[PDB]
Amino acid sequence: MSATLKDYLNKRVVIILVDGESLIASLNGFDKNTNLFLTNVFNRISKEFISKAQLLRGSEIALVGLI
Amino acid sequence: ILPLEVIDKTINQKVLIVLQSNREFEGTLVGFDDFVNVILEDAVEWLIDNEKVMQHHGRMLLSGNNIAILVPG
Amino acid sequence: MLPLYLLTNAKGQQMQIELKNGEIIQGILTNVDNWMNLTLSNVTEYSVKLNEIYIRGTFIKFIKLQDNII
Amino acid sequence: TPLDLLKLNLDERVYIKLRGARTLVGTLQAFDSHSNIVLSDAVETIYQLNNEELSESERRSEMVFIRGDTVTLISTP
Amino acid sequence: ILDLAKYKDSKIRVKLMGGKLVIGVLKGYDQLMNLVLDDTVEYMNARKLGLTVIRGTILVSLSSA
Amino acid sequence: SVTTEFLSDIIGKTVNVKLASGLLYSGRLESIDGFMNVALSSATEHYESNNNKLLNKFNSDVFLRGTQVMYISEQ
Amino acid sequence: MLFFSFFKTLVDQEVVVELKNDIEIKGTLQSVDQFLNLKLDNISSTYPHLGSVRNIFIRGSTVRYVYLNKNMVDTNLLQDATRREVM
Repeated sequence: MSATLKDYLNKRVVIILVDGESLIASLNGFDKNTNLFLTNVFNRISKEFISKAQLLRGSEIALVGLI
Repeated sequence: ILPLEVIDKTINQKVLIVLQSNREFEGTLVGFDDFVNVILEDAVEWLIDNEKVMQHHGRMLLSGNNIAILVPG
Repeated sequence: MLPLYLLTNAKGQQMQIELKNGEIIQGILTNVDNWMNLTLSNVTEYSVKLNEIYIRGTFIKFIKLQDNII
Repeated sequence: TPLDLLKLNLDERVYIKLRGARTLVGTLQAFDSHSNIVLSDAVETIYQLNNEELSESERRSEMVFIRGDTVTLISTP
Repeated sequence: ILDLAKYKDSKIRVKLMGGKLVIGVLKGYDQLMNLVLDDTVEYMNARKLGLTVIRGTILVSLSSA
Repeated sequence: SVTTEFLSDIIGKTVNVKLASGLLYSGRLESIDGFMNVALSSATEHYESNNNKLLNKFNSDVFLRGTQVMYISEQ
Repeated sequence: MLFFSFFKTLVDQEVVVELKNDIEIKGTLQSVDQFLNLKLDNISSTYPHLGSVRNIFIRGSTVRYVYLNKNMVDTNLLQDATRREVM
């Protein structure tokens, strides 16, 4: 058996980065190294808008939760 | 000219090896490999920016993982 | 789609890259390999103008893409 | 060879050094080649500095998986 | 994706992982992106290393100078 | 290779293994592999240098992680 | 692959995951992969401020510890399996 981020696809998610920061976005693509393609990215500590569409590298990611 | 040919060239000469950190090694190049794990002889270890940490005597396997710059001389 | 496929299909677009040291690289994507190493042209580098710059994928944090990228 | 010499002391108490002033001591249930570790009856010791003074802290678990990347030195207490 | 051949005998700017800027004239290279640079100056202020090899492993960024 | 032959000539010798942290380990080298993992006996630790204040002494063999090892020097 | 097998042995089990970032997360091990990434269901504080999230996906290379119970593991098998592995 394997673990796929597939069940999160095209849905809103929370990302926690390794620097401890928080993001909210929509997961529209991922790879094996868990690089992510995210849409409507928002920071949470400031609720500030970040990006309409951004590519986030796996090595920055601690964690992804579904919301 | 190829980088690895320059390192083969400087074998049995003085070499400065600079890590990604503020630390270096002067010594006589004795060998290397494809990963550029270097073997030095009587290496003088420094912390820069300077402190002579040590004066080694003999052969030192210096791990390639953190090598940044090779300076012949 | 796949972040790599999406990236290659974005040559010619202007984008903004954050590096791991927090430095910002802004410019138009000229090429991508499979390691997400990048060449950009029309390069401006924040913390400086350049013609072309090569970025190592492992040193990338994230990439701000064009809003019109669909 | 050193990984096989580690096979030596399974089910025997060992002393692990992690990075970041951490220390673990436990029986060694299982390990591998990245030195990912399982310990039973572990106790972790972190050393911190608060207000410019050293303070240690303990933490106890019965079964614990340890990622290998942080591990510095495995020995015996 | 980057043909170093067009940077040869030119002044290039090379950012290393670890916070180490190196400026020099490209004199050679391989596919792993190991460089040979001459008239090399390193910044971390600044000092002049002569003829240097740069590992591609710790290369983070390359441009022109 | 020359590096691999270093690794059969110094076994049983007294070495200084430094780690990324700067922590220095001195011992008789029991064993060593390719990933630069190391086994040492009668190992003393010091920070940065052999002549600094002894931090620990190990009555047993010490396993040193390869990916942590900065160099392996001999005396 | 030893630890992939091991982790496959604790599916459906409650576990406590301590991040390298000092974030602790209790929840039910739903899934593991090769990189030792973990999918947890029914997560809870044993912890960061999150909204309403049931399932997560942790990246393996960002975990420090996974806390387990001794009931969850036949240590004999663990040792003998560890004796088998080649280094």
